[PDB]
Amino acid sequence: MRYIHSEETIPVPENLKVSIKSRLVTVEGPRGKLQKDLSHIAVNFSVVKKGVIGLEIHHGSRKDVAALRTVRTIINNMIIGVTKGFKYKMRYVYAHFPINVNVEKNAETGCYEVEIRNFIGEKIVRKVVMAPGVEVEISKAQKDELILSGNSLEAVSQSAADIQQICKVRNKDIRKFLDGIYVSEKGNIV
Amino acid sequence: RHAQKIQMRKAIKQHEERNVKGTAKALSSQ
Amino acid sequence: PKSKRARVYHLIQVNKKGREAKERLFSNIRETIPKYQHCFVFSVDNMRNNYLKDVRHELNDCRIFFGKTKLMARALGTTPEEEQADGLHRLTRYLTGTVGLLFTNRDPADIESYFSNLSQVDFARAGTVAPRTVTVPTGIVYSTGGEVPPEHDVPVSHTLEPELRRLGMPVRMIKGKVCLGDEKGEASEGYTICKEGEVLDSRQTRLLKLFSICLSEFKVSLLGYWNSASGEVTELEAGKTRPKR
RNA sequence: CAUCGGUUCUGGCGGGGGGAUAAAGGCCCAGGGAAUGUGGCUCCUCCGGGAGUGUUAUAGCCCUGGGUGUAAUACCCUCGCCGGGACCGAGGACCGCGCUCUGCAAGGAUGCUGGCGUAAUGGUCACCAGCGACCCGUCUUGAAACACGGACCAAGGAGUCAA
RNA sequence: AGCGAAUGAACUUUAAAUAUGUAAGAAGCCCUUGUUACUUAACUGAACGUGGGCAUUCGAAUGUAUCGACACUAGUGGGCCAUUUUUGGUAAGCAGAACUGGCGAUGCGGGAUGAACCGAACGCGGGGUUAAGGUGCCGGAGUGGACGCUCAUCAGACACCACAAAAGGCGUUAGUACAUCUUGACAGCAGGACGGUGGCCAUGGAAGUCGGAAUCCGCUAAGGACUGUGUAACAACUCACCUGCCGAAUGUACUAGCCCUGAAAAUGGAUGGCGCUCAAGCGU
RNA sequence: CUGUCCCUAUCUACUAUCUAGCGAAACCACAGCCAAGGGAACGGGCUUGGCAAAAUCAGCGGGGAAAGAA
RNA sequence: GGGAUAACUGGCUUGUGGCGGCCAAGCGUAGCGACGUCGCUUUUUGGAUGCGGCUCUUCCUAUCAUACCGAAGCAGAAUUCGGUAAGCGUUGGAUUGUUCACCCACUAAUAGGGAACGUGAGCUGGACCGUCGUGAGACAGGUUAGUCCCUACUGAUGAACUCGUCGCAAUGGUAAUUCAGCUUAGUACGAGAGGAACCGCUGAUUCAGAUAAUUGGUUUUUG
RNA sequence: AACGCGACGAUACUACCCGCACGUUGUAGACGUAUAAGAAUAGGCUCCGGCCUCGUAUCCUAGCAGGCGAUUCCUCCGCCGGCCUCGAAGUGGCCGUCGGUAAUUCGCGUAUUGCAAUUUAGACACGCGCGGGAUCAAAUCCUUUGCAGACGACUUAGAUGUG
Repeated sequence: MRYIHSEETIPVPENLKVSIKSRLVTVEGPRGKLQKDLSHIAVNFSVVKKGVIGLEIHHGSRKDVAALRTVRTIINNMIIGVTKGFKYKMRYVYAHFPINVNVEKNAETGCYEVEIRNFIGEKIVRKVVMAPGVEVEISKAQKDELILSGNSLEAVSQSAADIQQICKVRNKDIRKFLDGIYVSEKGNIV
Repeated sequence: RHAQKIQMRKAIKQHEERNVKGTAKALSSQ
Repeated sequence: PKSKRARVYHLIQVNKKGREAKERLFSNIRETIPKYQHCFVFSVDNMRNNYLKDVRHELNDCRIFFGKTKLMARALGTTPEEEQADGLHRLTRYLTGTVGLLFTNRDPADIESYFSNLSQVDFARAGTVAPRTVTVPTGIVYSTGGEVPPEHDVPVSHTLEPELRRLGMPVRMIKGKVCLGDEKGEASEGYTICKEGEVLDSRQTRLLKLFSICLSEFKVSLLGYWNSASGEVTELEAGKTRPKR
């Protein structure tokens, strides 16, 4: 129908600064620095009040307004990440064979590697290299559980999904073999 | 899908009616 | 257009009331207004208001209304021109939020003595500040969460395992028994639901209700009453601050 | 190259007539309205602005009749006047129709000029280039298709005579 | 059309569309009386003749490039396709008549190609304008103008016959009908979701949810002798419904465009090829 | 043992690159690269695409051959 | 005996029967009407068939195995159904005139098709007349039809660019396949009987490209 | 790729390189054949003033097809040397020398090509002449080899030697 105008608003907190280029968005705060490109979506960014960013679209369709809402949520997700961060708590359960999860950080490539051993007694060691900027901890808070914290929600969730997918059973009974490493809680660090 | 939609529409009408509300085999067998 | 949700047609024996129940409420208020001398306005702020049946069974000889506040406000009449009695439109500002009416031929002194002696311990409900900190003991969890002595306690039903996990307790099934870590204790530390002096959320409220520990107090608070004979309102102490309409 | 005739393409200019003697529109004359409500004012934790109320006021607008006005312009139909280009020059004393009639654009091109006067123009072959283009005959059928004859060349080669 | 005209396709004042036979002047009609072997009761009728009437619009229009008679002479006796009308048949094919048109013996422009399609028919040349069909070069001419629609994991570029329907599409646009909403609509979040009653029969056990039948009352804001999860039974959760917060348009069924699928085999190939996406696709 | 098959042995017959010299015939419209389209189960020349480089030697297992229909 | 037709299907074919009733949005204002349901086929106790067969090239997928997935009381194992997938492979018997069905043996399995009216290439296993008849045929009675070259592919030379050496890589082809054994482990799992998998290791089958140390065969070494 | 390309060795003549005298030599076609940011297009450029639809812009453009001379000008071209730079199919900068040079102004010559006739003028390639420097090569046949083979073709070896 070619709606003439559509707008969305995103508030920012006092303790961050958001520098937005042509369509590059960089957000800085106590957690650190986070950058994302959104050049694939047509949108006009501007400031409406002291601490709200208004993103608008003109002469667009419902698909365009839907993209407007999606990019609104993405910007808000980056603001939330740079303020509070993200945290995914997993737990690994087993029946007779205990799973040995060893986490290490190498100076090279500045990333983390999680090595899983003795998953259903398998003699293969399963190594997952993580996305940059995610921290992995075997906490002494609960037994046989892991914490995956970070600043980028997409990286945190994709790393959690990668570990979950790599530790999966083959050619067995799902109802009978319950073992694996599974996401338990999702939230913010602070 | 056609069968399922006919079945669900008939079920909807039948349930509406019953919510509002509050021999050939014999011959062949003989 | 296309690309829309599919709403399920429920196989339900009860349909939406709408204007039938609306007019039944309207006529009920009209027939209730002249019968009884005093119309009290009470409030329930953040309670589960399930004890209204008990208070009704107590006040069999009085008629309490607790429905839609705007419907009741117009039914009593918010303006001087639609009022049954002169000043019920004064009462229709005390009728503001989660409030209700209570029609009596009884005496004030008795009725607020009753409502000051009435109080029942009930479940938390969202928004309340925790009066204490609850932490289930480390080990085999029971149906009480370490309030009743375990020696007189019963193990929790095993069918709540997915629900407790969804609410966020790192619990496991060991030999048919729900436990935190190991059956013999040790293993890990405990799980705290809510801490004292901290606003409690819906997840914590659900956990409290499932463990059947009550942390709030149900008490109906009277904002003000109306006497039809003298034709006068009486701001009750509470109504003073309550955001009037 | 200049002045003509015939056919033709194309650009511009000056008028006339018709609509509802266009409808609009400017400027005035009255009358009447409203709101996407101007100015006031009344509000609102106002970078800012909103909301309210009401009929010109410190913007305006709509609608109805009236004058300028036989206004202008658009569109359609018409009377002419200039400019640029292409192709063509059939006939060969006069006769005729005419005219703007010493003459003429009037029953068909003359006038002035330059270079060359020789392979320069023109022509023939071979090649290239762009475009076009089934292998002939016989026979059948409504028609194709099949089928048959065709290695090439020279000479001979088939509706004649008589009653 | 009407039956406020009568009567009741078989009714009518009137009258459609659609093709079609005949006639339209001196090659005339009458009227009038002479004859006849015909005829009549009869100079009475019919035929054969006389007189008159209009030679100018002489008896509609339009063309007319002449028409008629006789004698003689040569080649011809096939059909195929299609429109319309019409009779019959099948699951579908199809079969048979009538008229007309194209091909025969016909070149040329276009449909990329061509028996049947569209335009138009022909001496040799020059100039101009067109038809059908086209204007992104190949290819002459528009990356012309206006308003919209469509993104296809082998779209479409005219096939609309089939596949193919009361078909499947949480693809997209326009429209119609119905319904609810500041008496707060849809979605959501926080709560209620209660008592008789573990209602009757049956089961070892079955308390709303293994089974059979009815399904009531109160409390009401509302709650089903219960829509699902669950237990050996419970318990517990959840749905329906209801209240608070939020705040303004929603949601049910059809219809009409475009798009996808709506069935496909086997050497590598076809909107003519390239290629084309606010088109170089579709409608005006 | 066999009215069965195969192999080994023998015989019969046909089986043969280049140089010197000698030296035909069959057959021959003109040709000869493919794929789609060319209504008449028809293509070899036409449309539009793939492409496409002189002159030769050898091998050859493909095409240049077929119906006529109750 | 006469006439008409003289081939034929060609965006055909495939997976879900027909008949009658009920319902049936609609069209319509009686008639057509899909999907479902009910009745018949059809139930109260467990041989058919009357042109075949074999080798090789290429293609299809409507996938038999292999690879990866989704679902199943799928404990393990062995499986069943479905999906993407044609890269890779895809037997021998008994019986019968032949084939299929059933049954029996190895195997990972021992799938189905096209090469376009001539099922890619190769091989193998009558109708007319006449006589006499006709409740019926017969005739040693006659006549008669049966049509070494170009090109593709595989290799090998090659003038022009002065000869030669050393290279690049457009384009074209393309390759690996399956099974078994050790360890995992008599572990996971299982009442028991049974009983895997990833990592690691080693062989074998088919296919492909090479090779003559050795072994076997061949002999004009006529030694 | 036998009509795709590169590197290097040796290249007797012919002429290998160098300069001009050129050529009645060729060309799918000189006539100012002038012009390097990158990146984005719901942003970009900048000297940091501002600027951006617009390449209908910048450069260049006067002189017998462009003469001779003179006041004034240090501006713009060209050629050779040194230092450096450019490799994706190989160039540009600086300095220097030397040559030419309207930014202002002036005198002398243009005539006759007769009223137009392509204003024969550029580039690269190739060919004929000179005069300066430089060098004195290979392949095939023939014989031979067997790492090869139908014949060709291929690996080899013939000049004094580990022949």
